[PDB]
Amino acid sequence: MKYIGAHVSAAGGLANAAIRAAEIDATAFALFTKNQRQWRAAPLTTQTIDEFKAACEKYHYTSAQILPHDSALINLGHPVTEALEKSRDAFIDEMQRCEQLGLSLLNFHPGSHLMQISEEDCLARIAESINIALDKTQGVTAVIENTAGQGSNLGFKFEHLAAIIDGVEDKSRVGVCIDTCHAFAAGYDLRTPAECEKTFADFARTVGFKYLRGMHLNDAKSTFGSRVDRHHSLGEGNIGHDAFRWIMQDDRFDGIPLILETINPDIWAEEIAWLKAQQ
DNA sequence: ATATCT
DNA sequence: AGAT
DNA sequence: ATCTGAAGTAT
Ligand SMILES: [Zn+2]
Ligand SMILES: [Zn+2]
Ligand SMILES: [Zn+2]
Repeated sequence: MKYIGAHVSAAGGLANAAIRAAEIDATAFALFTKNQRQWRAAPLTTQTIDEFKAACEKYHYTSAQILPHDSALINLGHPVTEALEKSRDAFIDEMQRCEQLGLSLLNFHPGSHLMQISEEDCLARIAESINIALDKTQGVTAVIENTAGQGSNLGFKFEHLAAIIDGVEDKSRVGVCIDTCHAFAAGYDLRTPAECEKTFADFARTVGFKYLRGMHLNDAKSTFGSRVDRHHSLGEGNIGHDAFRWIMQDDRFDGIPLILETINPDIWAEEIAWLKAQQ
């Protein structure tokens, strides 16, 4: 059983995310629990929480089918102490909002070294940030998303993900989400079934599927190994439709949120339908 | 710096 | 991308 | 149709 959806808008209230997901016949969904471009947000109200839970129940979205995404401002590997602490506090709040909403997963990008510290140093800070958040919360798994490798963003190599996991104390609450556009942009080919086999065997050897908690299904406007993060609708990008059919036919991607972050929301219902039909 | 993306 |  | 304000890619 596969859970297929998209990162829908939470405008007007978190419950609206569940409503919008149901509208496109999604069996999974992602969302921001607050403005992704602002540091502070009003505390969740009992009404917002209840309406969200009610909507999730009404449309059959269990926590295993929802993959919230954290703010874009957070840098869990920031080289400057003040900024690192600010990011950590915000991440803790993000995890706590998940707790309050009955969610069990939180997808986030690792962090960036900003050319001020070593890769190893940065990865260590990220692992510690996760350890701190896990010590302050319960029931929420920190899901590390791989990245395209733009600028000083880390997490573009599977080895980075493995290194962070190695530094996390409570292995039961850490995992990863693989974004196909990011992987492709970072140099992991997905243009043919054979390349997909190779790329995921690499993932298996380095990270291990036991840690896979979600997928972001995005084609790529950017090119192979370009290290540029630009999404595209399925089949219209440089990856092509083969990779997505392959993923839908592989049982290793069962029981986790498979999230579209494609650029034309007006065809999400159709993209979801197509993905389902590939199984 | 401006526009746009994630 | 969400609030106003 | 403007803020918010990390990090980054083009221009
Ligand atoms: Zn992401
Ligand atoms: Zn993504
Ligand atoms: Zn992306």
